[PDB]
Amino acid sequence: CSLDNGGCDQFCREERSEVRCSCAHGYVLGDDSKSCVSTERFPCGKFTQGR
Amino acid sequence: IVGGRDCAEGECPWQALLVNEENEGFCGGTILNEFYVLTAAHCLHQAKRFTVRVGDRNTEQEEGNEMAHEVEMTVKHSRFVKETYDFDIAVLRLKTPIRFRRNVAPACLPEKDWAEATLMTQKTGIVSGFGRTHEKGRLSSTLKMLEVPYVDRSTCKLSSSFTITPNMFCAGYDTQPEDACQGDSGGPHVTRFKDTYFVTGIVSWGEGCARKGKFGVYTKVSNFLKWIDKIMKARAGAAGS
Amino acid sequence: YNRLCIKPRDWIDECDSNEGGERAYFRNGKGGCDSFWICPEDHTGADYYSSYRDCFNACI
Repeated sequence: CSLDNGGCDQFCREERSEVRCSCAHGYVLGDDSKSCVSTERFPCGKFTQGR
Repeated sequence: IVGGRDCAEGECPWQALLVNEENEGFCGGTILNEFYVLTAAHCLHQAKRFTVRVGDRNTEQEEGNEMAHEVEMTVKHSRFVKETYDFDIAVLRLKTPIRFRRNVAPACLPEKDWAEATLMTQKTGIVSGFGRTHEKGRLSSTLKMLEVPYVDRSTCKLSSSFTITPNMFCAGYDTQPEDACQGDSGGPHVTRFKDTYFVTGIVSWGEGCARKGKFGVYTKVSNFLKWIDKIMKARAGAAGS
Repeated sequence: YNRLCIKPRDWIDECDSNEGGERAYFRNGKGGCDSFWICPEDHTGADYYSSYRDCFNACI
């Protein structure tokens, strides 16, 4: 993990050698293993309006 | 909050003013989800009704946007040592869920290791509330945000008269004029990591406000994670702790 | 927040400045502040409220 946290949009773990990124509640990771897509409409740790 | 700007629209949507038996606020919380507000367990001692107004930004102007909820259940971590302010936490359930909207969205809870390593090694955190705008001076009828730097444990130990316990971290300014304050207890400490903000603390306590040589002390939520979540499904009795 | 406003039970302190009690005004039972003569042994050493004015405006 550590340098640029791990290529992932939020969480990261060291799984034997590799970094196993995950996401917070209601974010689904991307087919990368890195991004966490917003599942809700107003989700956790986001603030503002539209666009 | 002594110092630091008012919060604009958008800004602090994971706040909660725990209001009382008539219409004054006395402590703060974080929206964790649409049924539970997070707060400091010492707050539950200055109230009778703790009517949760979620949506309120600038008190005075008590016009439509806000919404008071009442509570269905409060839980204080059993180990909360009362004039110790240790394990100073409560998640409380509400009867009426939160339809998030403008100025209402939840704040994310981290997971313990990424939290110490990545998040709490960041320079600053954001704390908010309507509490006192100076120590010997009264309450902001405005939700204010203060960006505040994490201090080092070793340093803020010396600085206190009271015991900083494993469960605590301080943050703020020493000489600079800005701190958390009276009636901000419970209100959120969030850390953004690249546009997700996470909850790193609860506002716990202080010796006065914006004090000299003195930093503000918060409840380290990393250390509190599984507790929150246990309670997250079985509310009621405090359990194990 | 302000931990200077309390120590909430009554500690035991009939300690004169002869004994080394500090006078402090902790808030009393709603309305306003008290006056207590904080015994040496019990003294945490916190910068407590010297007075009624600046203790009431501070803690009430």
